[PDB]
Amino acid sequence: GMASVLSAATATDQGPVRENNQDACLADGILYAVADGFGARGHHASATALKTLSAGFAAAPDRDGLLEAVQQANLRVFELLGDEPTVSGTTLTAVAVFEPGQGGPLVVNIGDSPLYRIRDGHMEQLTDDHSVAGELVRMGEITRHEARWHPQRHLLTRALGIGPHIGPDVFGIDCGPGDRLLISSDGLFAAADEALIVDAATSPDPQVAVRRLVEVANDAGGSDNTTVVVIDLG
Ligand SMILES: [Mg+2]
Ligand SMILES: [Mg+2]
Ligand SMILES: [Mg+2]
Ligand SMILES: [Mg+2]
Ligand SMILES: [Mg+2]
Ligand SMILES: [Mn+2]
Repeated sequence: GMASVLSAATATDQGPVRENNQDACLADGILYAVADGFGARGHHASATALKTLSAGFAAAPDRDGLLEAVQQANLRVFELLGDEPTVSGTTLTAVAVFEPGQGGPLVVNIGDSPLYRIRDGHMEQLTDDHSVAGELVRMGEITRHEARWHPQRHLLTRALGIGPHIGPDVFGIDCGPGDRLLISSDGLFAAADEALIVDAATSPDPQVAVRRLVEVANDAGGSDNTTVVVIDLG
């Protein structure tokens, strides 16, 4: 029979507008993550977060170890960037594809880099966004689609590396053999037609999928960095 992860792929794209690629991604064993940095030192924030995350998970690869690794990533970024004259930080969305004996697949997320499940041709967002617009979705006041065009969607309500304390969301991922998971920065949904995003995201070869996802975002104007991690489950 089949492994729980069949294959995975990643892509990151600065796009034609931004002066830096302040996104970062990670694909290492059963650990997958995206971090979208912001601010003058946002690239430092996201890269440092993932380096720390990776090391902490490797030292303790279970649910509690993952959550401690996220705390350590927060602390390390805040120690390095907290004395700057303006605020820089990062989002973080991490997936660990644990076996059932370790509680099954888990997502830990802070900010607005979503996790999606792709099943039977449908793409749905599993995480809530910690942004002004995302909170209105969490309040049942606007839809995810409306949140996409909300004029305050760019304003985060939770972020890593901006203070000594963080409260990420933590939850199991309802998924199984045949599903595809996608972690993305918000650049993917900045502008493009949702149908074309789903077309790209359902490409059979995950290496093709990640390339096509970046291209869809770019073709639509590439106003932000776009980073995607695709994981095919067995
Ligand atoms: Mg960014
Ligand atoms: Mg639909
Ligand atoms: Mg956003
Ligand atoms: Mg953003
Ligand atoms: Mg955006
Ligand atoms: Mn972004």
